Amino acid sequence: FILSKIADLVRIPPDQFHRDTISAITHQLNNKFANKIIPNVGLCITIYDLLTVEEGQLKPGDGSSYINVTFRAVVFKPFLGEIVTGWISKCTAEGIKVSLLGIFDDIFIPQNMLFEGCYYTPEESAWIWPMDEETKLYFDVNEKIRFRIEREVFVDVKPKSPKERELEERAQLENEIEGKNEETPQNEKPPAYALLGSCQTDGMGLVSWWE
Amino acid sequence: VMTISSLEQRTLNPDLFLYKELVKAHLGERAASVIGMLVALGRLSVRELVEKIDGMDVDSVKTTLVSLTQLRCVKYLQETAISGKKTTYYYYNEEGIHILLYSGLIIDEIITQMRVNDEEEHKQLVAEIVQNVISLGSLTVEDYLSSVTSDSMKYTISSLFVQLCEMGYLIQISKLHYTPIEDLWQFLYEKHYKNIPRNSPLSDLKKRSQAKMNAKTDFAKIINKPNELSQILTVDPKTSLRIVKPTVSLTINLDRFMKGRRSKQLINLAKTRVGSVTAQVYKIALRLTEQKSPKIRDPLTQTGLLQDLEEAKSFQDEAELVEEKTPGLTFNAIDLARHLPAELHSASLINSHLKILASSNFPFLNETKPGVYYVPYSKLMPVLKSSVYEYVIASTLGPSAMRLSRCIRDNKLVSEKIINSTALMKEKDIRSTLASLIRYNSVEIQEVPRTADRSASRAVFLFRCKETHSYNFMRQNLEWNMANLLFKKEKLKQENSTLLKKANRDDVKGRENELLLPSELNQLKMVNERELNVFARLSRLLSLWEVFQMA
Amino acid sequence: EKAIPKDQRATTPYMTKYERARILGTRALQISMNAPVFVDLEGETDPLRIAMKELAEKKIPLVIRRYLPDGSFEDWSVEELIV
Amino acid sequence: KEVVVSETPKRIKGLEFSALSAADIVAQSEVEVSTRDLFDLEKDRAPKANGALDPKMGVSSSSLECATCHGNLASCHGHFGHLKLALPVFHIGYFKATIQILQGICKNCSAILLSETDKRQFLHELRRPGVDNLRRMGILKKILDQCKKQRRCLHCGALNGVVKKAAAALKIIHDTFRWVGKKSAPEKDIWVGEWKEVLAHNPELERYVKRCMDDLNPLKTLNLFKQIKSADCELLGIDATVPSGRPETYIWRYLPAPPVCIRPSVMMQDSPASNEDDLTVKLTEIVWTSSLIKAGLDKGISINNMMEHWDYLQLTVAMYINSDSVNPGGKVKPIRGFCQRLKGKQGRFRGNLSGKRVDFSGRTVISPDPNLSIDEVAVPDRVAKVLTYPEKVTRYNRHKLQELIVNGPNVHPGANYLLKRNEDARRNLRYGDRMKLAKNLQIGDVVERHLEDGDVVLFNRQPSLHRLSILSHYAKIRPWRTFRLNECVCTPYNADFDGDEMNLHVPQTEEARAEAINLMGVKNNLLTPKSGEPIIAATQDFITGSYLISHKDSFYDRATLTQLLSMMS
Amino acid sequence: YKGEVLGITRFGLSKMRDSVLQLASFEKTTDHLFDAAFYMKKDAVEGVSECIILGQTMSIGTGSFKVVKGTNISEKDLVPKRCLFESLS
Amino acid sequence: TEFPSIPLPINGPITNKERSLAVKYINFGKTVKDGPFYTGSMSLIIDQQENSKSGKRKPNIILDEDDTNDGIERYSDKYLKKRKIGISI
Amino acid sequence: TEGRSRDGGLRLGEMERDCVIAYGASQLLLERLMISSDAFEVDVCDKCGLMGYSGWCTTCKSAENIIKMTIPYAAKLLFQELLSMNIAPRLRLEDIFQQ
Amino acid sequence: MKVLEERNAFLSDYEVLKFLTDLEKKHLWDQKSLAALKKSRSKGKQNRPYNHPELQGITRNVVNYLSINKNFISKMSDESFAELMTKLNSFKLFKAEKLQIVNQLPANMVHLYSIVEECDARFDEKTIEEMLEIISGY
DNA sequence: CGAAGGGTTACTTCGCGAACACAT
DNA sequence: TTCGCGAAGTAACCCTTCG
Ligand SMILES: [Mg+2]
Ligand SMILES: [Zn+2]
Ligand SMILES: [Zn+2]
Ligand SMILES: [Zn+2]
Repeated sequence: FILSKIADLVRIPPDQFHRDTISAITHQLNNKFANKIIPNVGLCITIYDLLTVEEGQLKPGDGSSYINVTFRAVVFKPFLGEIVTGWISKCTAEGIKVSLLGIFDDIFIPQNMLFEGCYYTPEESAWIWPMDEETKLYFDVNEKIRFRIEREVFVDVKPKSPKERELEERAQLENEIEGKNEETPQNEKPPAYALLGSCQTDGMGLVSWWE
Repeated sequence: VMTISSLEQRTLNPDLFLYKELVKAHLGERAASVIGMLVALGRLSVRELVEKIDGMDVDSVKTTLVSLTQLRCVKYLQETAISGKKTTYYYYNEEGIHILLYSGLIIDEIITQMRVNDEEEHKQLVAEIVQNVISLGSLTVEDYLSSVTSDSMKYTISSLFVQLCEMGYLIQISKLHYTPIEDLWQFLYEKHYKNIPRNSPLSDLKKRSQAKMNAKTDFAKIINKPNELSQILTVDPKTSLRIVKPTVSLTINLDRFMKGRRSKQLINLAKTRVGSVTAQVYKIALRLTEQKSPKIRDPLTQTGLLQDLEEAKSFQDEAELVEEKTPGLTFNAIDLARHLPAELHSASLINSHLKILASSNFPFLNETKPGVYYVPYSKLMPVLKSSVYEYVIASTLGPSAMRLSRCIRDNKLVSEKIINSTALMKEKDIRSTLASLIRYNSVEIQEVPRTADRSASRAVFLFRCKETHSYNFMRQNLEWNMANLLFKKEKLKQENSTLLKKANRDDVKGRENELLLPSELNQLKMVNERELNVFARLSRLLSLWEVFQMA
Repeated sequence: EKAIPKDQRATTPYMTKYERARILGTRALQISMNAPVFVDLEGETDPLRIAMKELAEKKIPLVIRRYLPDGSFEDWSVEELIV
Repeated sequence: KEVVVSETPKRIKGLEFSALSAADIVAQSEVEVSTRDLFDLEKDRAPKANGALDPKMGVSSSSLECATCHGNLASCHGHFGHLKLALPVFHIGYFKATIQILQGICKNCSAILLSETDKRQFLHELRRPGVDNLRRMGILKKILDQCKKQRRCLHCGALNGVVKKAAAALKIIHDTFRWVGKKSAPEKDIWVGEWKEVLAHNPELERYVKRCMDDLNPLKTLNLFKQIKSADCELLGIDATVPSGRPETYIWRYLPAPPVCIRPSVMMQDSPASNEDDLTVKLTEIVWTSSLIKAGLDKGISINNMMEHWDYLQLTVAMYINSDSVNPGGKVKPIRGFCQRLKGKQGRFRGNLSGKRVDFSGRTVISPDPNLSIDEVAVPDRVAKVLTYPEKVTRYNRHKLQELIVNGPNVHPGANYLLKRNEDARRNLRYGDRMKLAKNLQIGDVVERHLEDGDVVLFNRQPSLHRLSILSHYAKIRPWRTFRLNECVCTPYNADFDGDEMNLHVPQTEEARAEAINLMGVKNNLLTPKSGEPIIAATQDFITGSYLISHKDSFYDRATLTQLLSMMS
Repeated sequence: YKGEVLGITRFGLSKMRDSVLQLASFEKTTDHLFDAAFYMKKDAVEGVSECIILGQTMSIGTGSFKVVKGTNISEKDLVPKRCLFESLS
Repeated sequence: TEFPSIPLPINGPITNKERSLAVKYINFGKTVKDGPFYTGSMSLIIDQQENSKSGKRKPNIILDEDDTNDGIERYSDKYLKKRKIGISI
Repeated sequence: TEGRSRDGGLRLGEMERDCVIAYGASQLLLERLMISSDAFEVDVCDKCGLMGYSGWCTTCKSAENIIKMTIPYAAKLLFQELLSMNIAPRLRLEDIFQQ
Repeated sequence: MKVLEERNAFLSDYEVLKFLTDLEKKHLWDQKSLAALKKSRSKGKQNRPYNHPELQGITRNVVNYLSINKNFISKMSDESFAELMTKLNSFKLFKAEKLQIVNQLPANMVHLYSIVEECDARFDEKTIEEMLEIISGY
């Protein structure tokens, strides 16, 4: 939850000239920053208000008011150290894969010792906690994980080439009635928000030894 | 799409491809964006410098040139106009950026120059002095000695200051060689016509005989002033020995080491010209005259911009005139320098074994012919090029390349019928190695024809040499290979920079003690293996590039 | 570079025929893209004839930006350009 | 996921001219040409694979999808291809300007022959703020005259003569023994010393073929243009901060091949296959010569035959552009490439960019009709069935374009096409359902209705001398199929109803339709600009009927007067 | 206005025109394009001959200006910053 | 590709001399990226070196050092281990 | 297409565009020469400006700064003729907005 | 796109809800959720706004995360927030731990040890009980 | 004072255009 | 099978200086 000052030009259609001026700009800014994330700034939610709105001018081929605004937006981006509550739904052979309650489901945490044990599902359990020598509590599903967050970088990805993006038509040919079509969906792109940390409280309401 | 073969910049520049690169190698892009920029359009002031490099304002193009000012990489021209202000008009320095490519071998065989006296402390102490001298552009003595904190070690360093000054490696850096030499003549020429505006019936003889020759005799004296001018050194109550003045700057003098490198090239020639015993006494009789009167390498200080009417015969005559009797020490005698204790069978060394170098000039070239020691370094340079140039083209294009390239030198404008009587090629090996060489220079053909539009083929295309093109073209090709090797080094150090910031900061003695996991430790001995090879190729390529730019 | 204040203006307060035909075109293009009209229409089609009635009634919400040869953007309003 | 994308509709300012470097030709290098290239119509029922034309340089048909742009003749843009050739060759357009570089520099050190004070004296005048193109030509001619009179060099020890052409073929034969003739040169001494050795072996050319100095072939000046400078080539006229301003990119070293969008196929006379372009035949011809000049290094054949092959190379690629050479009586020079398709009266600047053919038009014979208003042209009822205006639907169109869309393409107050809100395609009303399709009718449909009464429409007369040959005035739907209008507006067209036909263009957008009638209509252009006199006025049966009512004796009763005033208005 | 009495034809037009494609349509269309890339001409497009070749709006007549739509912004909605975070919380 | 040949390259850093020159090139390149070497940029810059730049910046040539420029970045090892303020790096 | 019996499409000569400039109507030249006859969208690059395909620079192979716009096809087919000989018409782009 | 500042003044959690409850009229709830098939009302014949499926789905899904601890989103007011902000500035606290305290409320002592780093080596023992009394009272 | 170099004006050769658009 | 001026290309000749 930080507050940016992103500036952007806004086109409003000639259909909606009957509404209020700042109500039509806010409708158009919500078509670009609702779920769409800014590269390496964070994840936007909504528009707070508008600032410094001047005369909207036209081009000779559209007839739309290309108005120019600047604004602040409620963008979710925590700083270098922030305690945040997560929820476990899927645990693979790698580390714990958690998320906020319906926000962004790619906040995965690798091994990062002070855990000492990493299994997939031996007795329908995610990991094993080798405590010494009491309170050997573990976690499987939907439990109050309170991980820290780090590493800040979130992104290095933008390729676009026609000999490989039209090779996706071959993956659509491989998307035929063959059931085990695990060629294209197993290699997805890493998004512009990739976040991880240290540990989660060991485990819910406890000491949380050195962050 | 196969961009591995360096096709990305084949028509780029040969001169920009090295200088901007060498500036980028020590500071970076903000310093390489001015020397690489002042080499692309000439001289330029500071006001007309900002809006073309596409960067920061005058607060950055001034700061990064100060880092080039205290490193001696640019040349400035302090002059005013008739109605304007005082402008700057910066230049670029050729040798002042050759120093960055050249410093390591400078110190590493100044060690071998200073090998004579003792063994252990002298090597380390010269490798501490001169390494800090060249890494700066101009430093004094009292500013260096404020970080020694000793009493006898400071005495040894103060002794080695004058021990390096007596050789010819440390002179007082003045403005008179920190100024551009192409306009220092004109400043000594416009006030010289202002000196004599006498109303008198004088023809154009005034503009060729009086002003030109008096400017010659007032210019050749004033360029020899930084050879030896800071010589008083008579401070008695401080030290009991010759002490260098503290408030006097010092530079590298840039020119005696040129002479030492070219003398090393001459000894490397003489190891193949004469036998194994004659070249040793030739070295000990040649490596003593480099410290007295330096004018051996240089294309002359004045000949750069007045050799246009008739003066080249006067340049050659003045060169061979002052070329003799100025190093005129003992030509063939004994000396207490070194005698190389060996069979150098002759178990007697006075006046009988030291006469073998008298039989070193009558055979194939060493060229000290006429009386005793006259003309030893004038009629080598048009053939010292031609001896090394043939050994490159023969070692590259094949042994039959020097058989064709040397025949045309004997008789220019040669036909193919009479070169078959001179060579021994079967039917078509005359023209096959010619077509394999015609893409290179020194093949350059001239055409005869007297026809309309090549009717009956007219017996055309007899071959010449034009040897003044191919030496410059070989110099361009070698210089491009130099800078391309340095860009291979730059791409190597740019590829893996994530494992370099930790390997030199806190990893010194424990690098083998499991600080890196055995999955990428072989990359640390791979980024140090062929990066060693780049500098080895650089070392063995400086010894071949610097022969094609003689006087 | 910036706009002249409305206290002093250099050009004519009149309406040149080149900004009468441009404002008739960029208003009729907005009626075709469903802009609300400001005049009582008598059930007519052809937005060339609607924007002509807008110019006849002087109820058009546009602003003409004149350009100087050096550029100072001289904002003139349409409701006070006499024609 | 789904990161923020935002695009600005930018303009197009400036057009920076340069030349393609050899590294930039091999950047746009989707194919690699000059291996065999006699393969473009091969044995297996003629596909193509790495020849003069490829399926990686586009599509020349409707089938046979391209391997880079997966499309066809209406989808593919075009792709270039480099053609590496040994023994480089002069550019035929960069052949007069090749001298102006090469005459102003030396020929041994290859430095510019110019004093260091005159360099600053020329750069102070050339780099002035506010230099016209005429001023730049004047300064670049002033430096050109000074570098033609200095007979020696500056820092090489070399003499320089005048540099000219060979006789008018594509050779540079110059001299250097022209300026000093008696105390000539040491170069004169070594020239006559290396000439006496020659004449003891071939005394055939002792006095006739003696006065001929040297050639300056592209194989040598490519190695001499590389030598020149880095900082003093801006005095020669070329900018030296973009890495394509070096003077060795003005010689052909790499050769770009055009796409197949440049070279189409050939129609009927199908006794051969789809016939090749002249550019195809010329491009597949220099591949054979470039492979013949390259394979002859390690093969044999002598220096005169290799020189004849290289002369055929330098004459064949110089006829690939502008065709300014004889053919060693086939056709009208038999070759067109890249300038003959750009020379005027059939070219691009003359016949495809300035003057081009435009749809939504039509021409028919004119005929007189005084009963129109003067701002009304009357088009027939069949031109209006095939002249169609895009009238998109918004709240005033909706009750009118719904009764009109059920009316049909055949009945005149109707429509032909209908573009939907999503713009998938354009539906025909001739084949569609046109009742269920007529009912929904969303508020962004671009249904295109026929031309009716009251529409702004241009009207042109083809010998357009002045600005009143093209006028626009309202339409009217009429019987028998001819254009017909008034006779007062007949003098600026210079029409006389002789059988002369005139063409008629319609506007399609609102922005141009609302200005075609406002400042270009008839009622505003009643004058002429050249004098200020009314140009549309009386005609032949206009003042001879106006004169016979007024000859002092035409006396009218009540009953004649009311009939005159009724037929008048 | 150029300075000398000059013509209108193919050498009298090249006195002022830095526009290349205007000169490459009048006469000698071949020689004007080869000479411009040799001299590295910038050719900022502003003439009406080079404006309909690249297909955009002219700077004469109708396109000598642009029209700007009003916004009707009051000085109480946007000029006071309606910020509920007046203190750093 | 295209296979020409160079005579010199192979089998030549096994000796100590070329390795000595190479390691000294590494040492010179490593030291030269430090600017002034702890005693410099103070003495000879006023002494007839670019008077228009040694007069306009008489205390402002001290921007390059290893006593303060390598000093300021070494203070921050202790201000972060005891105090934490949220500021971007 | 040209003439009769293939299909129609009539021609606006060079001596006709002289007349419409004298009226001063600039928005009729965009229609009667670009919109109606030949309008073709194209992918141009921002830096070292050339024309690409499908969002691909093909020379500065990054596909990052490609901003598409519409152009006459006779202007595009001119540029593929100019690049085919030697010369490189490079197009620079500025904003129609931000004044 | 030109980003002026990546942060202007990074914000707390409670006034996000106060900005959302004025934005809930834009994204109406079950008090008017029965108007999906009701009669004409609100002068539109449906009483409904536009969809925004990429914004209606998240404006409900954010506040579901803000009710995790104090179920069985805080129930304080603006003047209560001002009183708990005024008394919190009396201690020498960093801004990051101020934001982590005002984000989620610690009930026990060890969450205050997890938020406030090196509390034993920087603070006194009397401050911790006062902070627990101020925070855990509401 | 006679001869040699630099430079102005004068005689002779090439190429680029020759209008719009329809049916062949 | 044609007129229009503007590019090079080449010769007759006059000024200026050298020993
Ligand atoms: Mg007629
Ligand atoms: Zn394609
Ligand atoms: Zn030269
Ligand atoms: Zn590009």
